[PDB]
Amino acid sequence: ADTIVAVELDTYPNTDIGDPDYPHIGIDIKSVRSKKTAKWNMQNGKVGTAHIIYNSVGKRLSAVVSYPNGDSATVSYDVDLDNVLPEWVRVGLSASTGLYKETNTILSWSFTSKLKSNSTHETNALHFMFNQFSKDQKDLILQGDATTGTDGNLELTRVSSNGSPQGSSVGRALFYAPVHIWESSAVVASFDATFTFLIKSPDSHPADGIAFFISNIDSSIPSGSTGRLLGLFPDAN
Ligand SMILES: CO[C@H]1O[C@H](CO)[C@@H](O)[C@H](O)[C@@H]1O[C@H]1O[C@H](CO)[C@@H](O)[C@H](O)[C@@H]1O
Ligand SMILES: [Ca+2]
Ligand SMILES: [Mn+2]
Repeated sequence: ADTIVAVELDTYPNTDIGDPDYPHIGIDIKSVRSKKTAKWNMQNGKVGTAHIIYNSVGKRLSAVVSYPNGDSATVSYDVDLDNVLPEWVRVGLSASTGLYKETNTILSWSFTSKLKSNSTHETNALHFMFNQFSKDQKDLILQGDATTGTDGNLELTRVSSNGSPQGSSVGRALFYAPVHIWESSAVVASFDATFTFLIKSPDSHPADGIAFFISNIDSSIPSGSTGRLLGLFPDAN
């Protein structure tokens, strides 16, 4: 299977697989069953911002998700990602819907990874920023139902022409270039990601969420990973 590290914005409590009984943000290390969660107020129809931060010094993967009214949720988890991820990864966004649904609209996404080795600024770095997506976004690998639009957005999961999100959808977007996420001689290996998103649902209980994830370079949507598996995992183990 793929190796996945993810920050999930999980809109739908699947309490049978260890979700807390509320929408939550979570840090997922090789399992959809978050190692750490925090209660999250998803604001229907509002634009949220997720920030994900990690560095190999503090070895603490942190995320905050906020809305313009100042509400936010944060989760941090101490983890040495050297021992979790392969040296080379791809980074992406993933989302799903299920029996319940929501738009999983990404309005922007940025990412920075740096490897700072030994001495003065001999550093490798990758940064990308999308504040507008184009219909044919050649530097994104779109998987599943994910599309980019003339509207400038990345719709991770299916949305009708009429703007209605569809159930049973899963989609991801990975940045085209592999990322050298850590390296043995790197004194600091850090990454940061930010994305903004608009989750809107007619459903009184939207589902299923959006994740920022880091995976092996050849990561693909696992079979049967709509709904609670967020397009990240082949099962709920
Ligand atoms: C009730 O459980 C389903 O829906 C929730 C909310 O969307 C998901 O978290 C959960 O994984 C289940 O989704 C599966 O079943 C749905 C139909 O019941 C289907 O639409 C989904 O694609 C998924 O297979
Ligand atoms: Ca869930
Ligand atoms: Mn969860």
